[PDB]
Amino acid sequence: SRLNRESVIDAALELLNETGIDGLTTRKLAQKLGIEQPTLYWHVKNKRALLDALAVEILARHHDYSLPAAGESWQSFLRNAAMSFRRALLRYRDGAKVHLGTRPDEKQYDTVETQLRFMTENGFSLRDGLYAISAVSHFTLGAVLEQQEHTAALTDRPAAPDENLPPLLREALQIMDSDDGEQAFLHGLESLIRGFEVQLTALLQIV
Amino acid sequence: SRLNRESVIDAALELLNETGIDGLTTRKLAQKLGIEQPTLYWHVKNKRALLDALAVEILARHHDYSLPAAGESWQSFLRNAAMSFRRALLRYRDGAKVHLGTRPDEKQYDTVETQLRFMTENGFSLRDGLYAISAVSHFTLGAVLEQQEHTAALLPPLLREALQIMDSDDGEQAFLHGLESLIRGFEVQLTALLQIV
Ligand SMILES: C[C@H]1c2cccc(O)c2C(=O)C2=C(O)[C@]3(O)C(=O)C(C(N)=O)=C(O)[C@@H](N(C)C)[C@@H]3[C@@H](O)[C@@H]21
Ligand SMILES: [Cl-]
Ligand SMILES: [Cl-]
Ligand SMILES: [Cl-]
Ligand SMILES: [Cl-]
Ligand SMILES: [Cl-]
Ligand SMILES: [Cl-]
Ligand SMILES: [Cl-]
Ligand SMILES: [Cl-]
Ligand SMILES: [Cl-]
Ligand SMILES: [Cl-]
Ligand SMILES: [Mg+2]
Repeated sequence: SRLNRESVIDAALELLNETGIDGLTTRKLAQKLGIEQPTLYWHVKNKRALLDALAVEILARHHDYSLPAAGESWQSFLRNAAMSFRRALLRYRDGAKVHLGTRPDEKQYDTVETQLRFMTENGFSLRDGLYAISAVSHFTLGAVLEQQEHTAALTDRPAAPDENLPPLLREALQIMDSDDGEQAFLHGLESLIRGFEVQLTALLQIV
Repeated sequence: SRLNRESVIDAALELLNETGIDGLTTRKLAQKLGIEQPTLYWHVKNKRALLDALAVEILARHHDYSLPAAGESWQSFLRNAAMSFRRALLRYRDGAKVHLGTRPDEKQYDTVETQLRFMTENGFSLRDGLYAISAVSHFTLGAVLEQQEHTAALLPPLLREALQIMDSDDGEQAFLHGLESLIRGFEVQLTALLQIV
């Protein structure tokens, strides 16, 4: 079939949902596109190049709240960006692991520049602006990776017998498995934003 | 060599530092222990069983702050536990990746129960206590994973100055700053009770 960049990325993302990141190979991608391996090689050098392109493409296509709206608060921007980032990572099987090996992308640098500009215009030092954006990224990626890797582990092993669990852990596992982590994620996200605001408003005061 | 659980884990952790998690295989572990693969199989069924055990044993060996001190505040306990957890994950190559997706083991049940109970004794519902602990875990894992990926790997104006600041250390500054933000947010939520906040 067609081997323009867009068609190859489309095929590879479909293959990722079929196999997961560990099972995704250039050999399987060639099969899916109906070509020989040295044909594919002209388009796609190796698995690493393929993953770098998927990582960038997943955010380009599906992370559509990367920029603040006109007049938006920095609180609302971090909340909206975090929810978008999390949705984008959950959209594909092992998506967060695909992201975790992104390369530098010039277009992602212009976006982070706009986000750091926005934070500093709203009163953040460059340091505190970067720390806030980083913490939101770290928290969000950590929450998604724990959801996706736990799913991936239920593919291989089981989950331990319920009847030796102490009571609060039993109830905690009931709560953490009652959704895809969304309630926990949204609650932690409010805690993180409010922490940042207490720090911003403190200026040089002991806090 | 010797294939008691402890010797196998010792060998697998040494191998992890050599290869990383993707490169860690039962075949390479058999080589390191000087045995054939079907000997290893008697002791270690597969990579998933090995990774599950390493996640547990890394914390048993190196996570020294899993329980509150006598009289400690929940704020100080979360801070101390998060710093310990991060140090434990940084001790081995791809340590965070080893942890991801695991759930508490039966050997950890008493510890993690005491952590949950401790939060409830300090005014949190089990749910809100779990939400706090989970946020700390997710933030710490994310921060370590980004530091371990930068190791594995190794501009606009504000970003350039930000990269100077980020790479003047390992990640510890950004980590500890975010951790204070998360703790303070949990406190603002706890102290609000049923007030709009
Ligand atoms: C309560 C645990 C839990 C409950 C429900 C689902 C889960 O996935 C977990 C965990 O995975 C926890 C950990 O891994 C700990 O790191 C964990 O296992 C642990 C420990 N063994 O001392 C910690 O220190 C905890 N943390 C870093 C402060 C944390 C546990 O609190 C949770
Ligand atoms: Cl073509
Ligand atoms: Cl194209
Ligand atoms: Cl689609
Ligand atoms: Cl491949
Ligand atoms: Cl707003
Ligand atoms: Cl032996
Ligand atoms: Cl032993
Ligand atoms: Cl293997
Ligand atoms: Cl204290
Ligand atoms: Cl109890
Ligand atoms: Mg865990």
